[PDB]
Amino acid sequence: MLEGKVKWFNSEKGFGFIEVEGQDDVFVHFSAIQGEGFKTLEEGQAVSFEIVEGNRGPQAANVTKEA
Repeated sequence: MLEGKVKWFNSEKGFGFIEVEGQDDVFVHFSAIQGEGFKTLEEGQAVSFEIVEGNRGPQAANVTKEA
């Protein structure tokens, strides 16, 4: 897994970006968010995740919020 920080997220629209030092930022859609409750994220949140790339390019997957 990769580790990152939520750079920003639009709760109403349900997407945003994960910052990772070193690599480019990673687009994250709310469907990638793991766990219970309403799928959303806050700026600066610690997350673990994977990058998945199909014909639309890379985006986050398997996003878990961490302490």
